[PDB]
Amino acid sequence: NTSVVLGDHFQAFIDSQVADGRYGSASEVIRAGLRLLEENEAKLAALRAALIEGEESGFIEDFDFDAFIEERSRA
Amino acid sequence: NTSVVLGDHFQAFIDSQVADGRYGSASEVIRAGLRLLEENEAKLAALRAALIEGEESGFIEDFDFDAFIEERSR
Amino acid sequence: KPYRLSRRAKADLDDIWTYSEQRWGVEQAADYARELQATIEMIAEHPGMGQPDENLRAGYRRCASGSHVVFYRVGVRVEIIRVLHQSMNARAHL
Amino acid sequence: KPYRLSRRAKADLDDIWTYSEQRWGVEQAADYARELQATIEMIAEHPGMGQPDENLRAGYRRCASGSHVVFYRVGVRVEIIRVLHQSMNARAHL
Repeated sequence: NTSVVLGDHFQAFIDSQVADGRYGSASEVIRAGLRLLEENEAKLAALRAALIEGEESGFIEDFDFDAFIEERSRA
Repeated sequence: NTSVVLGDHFQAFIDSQVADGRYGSASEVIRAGLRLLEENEAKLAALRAALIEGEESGFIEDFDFDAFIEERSR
Repeated sequence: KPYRLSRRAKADLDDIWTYSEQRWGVEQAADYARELQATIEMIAEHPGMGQPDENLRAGYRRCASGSHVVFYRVGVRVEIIRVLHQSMNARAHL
Repeated sequence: KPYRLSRRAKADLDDIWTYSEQRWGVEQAADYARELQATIEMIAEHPGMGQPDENLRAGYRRCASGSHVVFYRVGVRVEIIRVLHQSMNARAHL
């Protein structure tokens, strides 16, 4: 059960959320924010790793897209 | 100067985030998430509006793309 | 192969043509308009292929194209509602 | 005209084809693929049009197609790195 300094802006933003029916409490709103923070932080690492892998995969230089489609359709 | 209960989970995420180079404290993390949540709520309002606006602007039935493309670039 | 086109969405194409034409020239503006054409002609051919975004707005699906995103619904036919820059994307709440 | 194409990226088309063919049949699988083809062929032509994501990774541009996003950079020619689902997208920090 933690203690946090929020300024007026978010003081108020939390209340616009909780007086509306979005969330039942301050704590629930902050959890919602954190969740999005965590989700993005993790999509973001996933993305960079995915791109590195692409870089390390090496290259095809002459790609025949018409034939990729042919062959995939044949299968 | 508020007061809240997180998950064990979010408590630890905050802990790790703070102990990476990422933020200087739990409050800064909490606000980062709040900034995200607010932003996302604004964009959603804008997007729904852009869409309502489309719904309410009328409709073309016989759009010729090819002719549109020529027109804009004769 | 028909589809309904909202007039705001036609203004979307126009705004888009202007921007890209101003930024890159007519050859390029016209080719981008063509990517957009193809996206929309495929949305029409196969409407079920756009990712629904039912939490955004009931009945709505999207199909992105280049830097843009075609948002549509289907009534008696596919109706193209908007064509919006991808920086407008937002995470719909369940 | 010419671009390079990472093996992983090619594994991406393969997986894209698999899901599509399974969800919708070969016709539709083939249609969606030509769209990826067109997106890519246009990146090759007009490399500068892709939106940069320099905070994501140095030298990178993204260009969307359907439900997917093409990630590329340009060295001595255009390099297609990954073709990933839009569900992968994330805001990069400055």
